[PDB]
Amino acid sequence: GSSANDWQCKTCSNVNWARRSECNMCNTPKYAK
Ligand SMILES: [Zn+2]
Repeated sequence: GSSANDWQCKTCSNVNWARRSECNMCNTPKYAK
């Protein structure tokens, strides 16, 4: 989650898919900030 491809949730700190739109655990949008 430091490369512009695979991202990491800001809530659970778990990396979803290498291009997911949102978290499946927290339902956090990719980058809602
Ligand atoms: Zn999450």
